[PDB]
Amino acid sequence: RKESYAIYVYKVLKQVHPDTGISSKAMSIMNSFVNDVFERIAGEASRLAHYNKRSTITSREIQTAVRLLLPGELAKHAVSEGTKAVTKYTSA
Amino acid sequence: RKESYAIYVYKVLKQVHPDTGISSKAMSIMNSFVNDVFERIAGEASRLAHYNKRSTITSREIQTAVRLLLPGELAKHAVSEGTKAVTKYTSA
Amino acid sequence: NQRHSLQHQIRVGNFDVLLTTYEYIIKDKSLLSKHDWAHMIIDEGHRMKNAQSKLSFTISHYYRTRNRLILTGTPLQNNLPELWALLNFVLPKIFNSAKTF
Amino acid sequence: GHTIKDQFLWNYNDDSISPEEFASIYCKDLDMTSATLQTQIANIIKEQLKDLENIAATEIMSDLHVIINLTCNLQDRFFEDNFQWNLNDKSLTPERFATSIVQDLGLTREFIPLISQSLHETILKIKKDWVDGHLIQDHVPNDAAFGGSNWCPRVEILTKEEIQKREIEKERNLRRLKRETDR
Amino acid sequence: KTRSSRAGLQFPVGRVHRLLRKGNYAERVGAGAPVYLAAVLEYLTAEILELAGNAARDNKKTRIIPRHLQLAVRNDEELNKLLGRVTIAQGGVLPNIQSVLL
Amino acid sequence: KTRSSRAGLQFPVGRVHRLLRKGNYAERVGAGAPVYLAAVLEYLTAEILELAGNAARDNKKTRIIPRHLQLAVRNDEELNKLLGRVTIAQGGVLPNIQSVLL
Amino acid sequence: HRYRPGTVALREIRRYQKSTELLIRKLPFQRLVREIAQDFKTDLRFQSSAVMALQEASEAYLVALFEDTNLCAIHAKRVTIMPKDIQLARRIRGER
Amino acid sequence: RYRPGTVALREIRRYQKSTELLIRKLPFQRLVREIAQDFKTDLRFQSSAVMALQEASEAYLVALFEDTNLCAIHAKRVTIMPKDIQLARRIRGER
Amino acid sequence: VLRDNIQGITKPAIRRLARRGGVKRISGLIYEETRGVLKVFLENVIRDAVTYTEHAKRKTVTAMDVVYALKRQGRTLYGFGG
Amino acid sequence: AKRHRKVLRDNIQGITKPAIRRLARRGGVKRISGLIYEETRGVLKVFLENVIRDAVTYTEHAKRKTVTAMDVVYALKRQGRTLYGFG
DNA sequence: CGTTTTAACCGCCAAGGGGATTACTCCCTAGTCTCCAGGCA
DNA sequence: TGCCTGGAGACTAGGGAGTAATCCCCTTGGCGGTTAAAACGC
Repeated sequence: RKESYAIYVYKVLKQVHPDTGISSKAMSIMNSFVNDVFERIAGEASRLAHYNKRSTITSREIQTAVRLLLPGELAKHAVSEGTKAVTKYTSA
Repeated sequence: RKESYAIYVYKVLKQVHPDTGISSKAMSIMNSFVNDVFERIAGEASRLAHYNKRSTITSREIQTAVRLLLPGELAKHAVSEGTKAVTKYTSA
Repeated sequence: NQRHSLQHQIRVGNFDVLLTTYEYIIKDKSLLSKHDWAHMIIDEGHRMKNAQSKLSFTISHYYRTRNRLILTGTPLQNNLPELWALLNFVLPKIFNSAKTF
Repeated sequence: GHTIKDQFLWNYNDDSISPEEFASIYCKDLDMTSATLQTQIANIIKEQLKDLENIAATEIMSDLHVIINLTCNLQDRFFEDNFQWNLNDKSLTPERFATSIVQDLGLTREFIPLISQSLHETILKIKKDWVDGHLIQDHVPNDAAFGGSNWCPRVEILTKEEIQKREIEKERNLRRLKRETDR
Repeated sequence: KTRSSRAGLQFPVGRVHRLLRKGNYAERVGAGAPVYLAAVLEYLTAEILELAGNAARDNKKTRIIPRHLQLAVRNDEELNKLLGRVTIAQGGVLPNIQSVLL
Repeated sequence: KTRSSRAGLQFPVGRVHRLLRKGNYAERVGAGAPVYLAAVLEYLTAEILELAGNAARDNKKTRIIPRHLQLAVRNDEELNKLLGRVTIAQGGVLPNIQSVLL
Repeated sequence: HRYRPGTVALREIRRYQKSTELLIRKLPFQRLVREIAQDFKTDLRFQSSAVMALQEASEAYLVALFEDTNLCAIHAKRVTIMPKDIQLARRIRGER
Repeated sequence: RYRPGTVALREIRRYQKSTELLIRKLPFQRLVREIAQDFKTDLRFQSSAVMALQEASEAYLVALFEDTNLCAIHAKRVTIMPKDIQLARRIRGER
Repeated sequence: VLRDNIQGITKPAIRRLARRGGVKRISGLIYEETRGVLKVFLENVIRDAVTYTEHAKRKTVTAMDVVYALKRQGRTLYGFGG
Repeated sequence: AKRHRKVLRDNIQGITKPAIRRLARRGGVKRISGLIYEETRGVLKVFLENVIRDAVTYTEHAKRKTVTAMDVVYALKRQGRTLYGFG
């Protein structure tokens, strides 16, 4: 097997645009972008938890990470959505 | 207790010129430089061992990190010193 | 330009035999594939060897004939790695059974 | 060499002037009369109509409440404001609400045909998603128990310093907001 | 019962949590960090995909190509600031001729 | 008995080993890698202090000040290329006259 | 029928900025990559994806540097890039 | 009055020889506090933090002045203009 | 309450900075541009430092957080920590 | 010459003048001087030298002899320039 | 812009060499406990 | 100079790393043919 973010990006695209498709090259580019953002946020949260002498990566660490990396509006909406997701995860 | 490379930098300085002194500001500068270089080399070696799916940081990883980070002659001198050091550590 | 002029002059098929090369079979497939063929003869059959080659694939996709003649001065390579390819090119006998031989 | 920018409401339900006579007088007034300009005007205000003729405030018959957050700009002292507006109400027309706003504040007369029009456009947007998933959740800005430290959300101030970035910001917000409905 | 459905997302919460665990970023990982990270990732992906779809529809194309991704990331100033140091293969450069050269 | 004495270096290999362990850089760490890294750091600090002492002796000073360290870093092209992005307190880089702006 | 200089240049600029085709041939760039890698280690193999990524990165860096030197030349009230323009661009970028 | 250009050279030599601070403490501290009031109110600052901010500001401004000086030299100009700084920040990739 | 303190940075300060940088002649319009770029740089650095402090549950900005912010934007500052 | 063609064209000359011309046209340059070619060739040579050295070090650390695409991706990512569409 | 040249691109032929695999071994480092002297106040 | 905790030594083991066995696919080197691209000149 070989794991990838292809089907998830495809589902998001079909949920935002039901007509327009996506090619293999664009899918690989999107997967690389997702991996880059993931590793950026992970390293940010890791060094943030290290600066506070902590050892548990929690929602606050990822929130600070996205507030530091994503500039301006891209931050705000994101964290809002994030909070929303968190709240929904507390619902079930 | 707090840790610092002050005494070690002082000893290294005394092993080059015993008459030349050093100020507290320069000592803190050297300590911060040591910390920054150590963090750089450690992160480089960690990501190198991760690229090879390894879980053990060995002398080869640090050697590759030094050859990637230090430019030219510095890198050569560093790797030579490291080899001599590990040889002297394995001899005893 | 001379090839295009010749193709234009004979675009209606006012010819008896068309003699071309594999390079012209491939490059000019956009014009020659429109005509149907009944019998084809290919010389230097040793280059046709690969069944998945661009030459054989182009021959298959461009047109379909009933009689196929292969001429060559020496049999397939000693190790006969693509003998089944020549067999399928010649007759539909080993096409569906070559994998077990 | 000069560009023209303006807004106006048509009310196409009557027929006393055509999109050609309006341009015939709008360019004669500006004294930039040109056949290409009159045709350019009749080539833009007709598509707006045909695109918006399908949406009318009739047969709504639904007590709907929405937090209208609009922003106006007249290339000097632009402003933004958000309040509670109840659909399915015919007593208060946006023109009267605009006259009230221009009367209470120290605003020139030219702001009356600016806040009303931009408000109608919002109404059309509120009616656009009404043709589909437009369920009205209890969206409140403030209360006391059922359905106030300060009125920081409820602001009608005017600002000279341009925050000329809302166009992308609103589109950024709107695109995510639309996907929020589906879940 | 997958946690993505509980949280209401389309991204794999379990895969993100596993990548956070085996990535040696820390010794422990909470339960809200994976869902939060997946939310940020899916928001960014949805924004980029929406912009790419709009760009493709403007170019009357129904299949997104790297050119559309480049146009969408360079038109929006926010993503341009975010991915300014990142080059995209087969994306080219946006057409921009100087006034002194026209 | 300290392992640094066996290796022959003055830097504490035990401290570097502990930092690499509790630094969450990997799941396991070797035994020769801390000694190697300590030797690299010792050589780097030796070069820096040697150049700083040379600069101080050139300026007729009996102590090392941040100005001497800055001069030693900016003079050597190798360290300049290595330390190009880092800024150091007590700045100023190189006294130089431009031949075109006399 | 001849055109005055400058118009065909603008047409080519528009054509190249519109398209995304590669402006460097595959085999010469691959041979140059192999020659440059011979100096670091001999008898080294190369995947097609590796040389393709190298070509893409090189073209991206080159077009970025060309945009920068064009801006630098326009700052000098000129329409001709010069070696000193590229040198100034590389010195300001810090990758000298 | 000397010929314009010699006091400039003397100041160049003096400031490149010295290693002192060029920005006063209190104005920079007030500016930092004013800028920090926007992101969060009722904050406090340490002297070391303000000193580090001042050192970083001085280093960045000296680097930018070197870059704009080179840019002005390229345009056959001994004087610097705002367009030079704008070009420097555009080439650096931050404008 | 502090507001409109950018005037604290005065023309002699910018002149001294330019002399340190090697500038021989400075136009009168340079000061505004230097003040603006200084304001935006301080805005970015102080925003990052305030985020660091808020994450650290502290009420006092420290030099360590300033060093971390400079590393985030990308630069290392010796002599103050980190 | 009938004896031999005597062709010794260097490998660095593979990137020819029209290639650099197309690159400059894509970059937005109207008129190009005649000395730009050698300068950009040297710049490209230095950049390729750096990237190839980094990729060779990366692939040698893993004891492999084939320079893969991921090695070049990591080499580019190290220098602060991430490339997409290859891994 | 023209005219002359020629090397790049698609197509074929052959081979062998690392990059993949899986299976077995093995010893290095992660602990855990017990001293202790180099490092800190 | 005095004090102590991080560092060091001895014992245990298991899992990651080293080494052998296996094989095919990607690569390398070369040639044919065509022609759009590269070179030289005014």
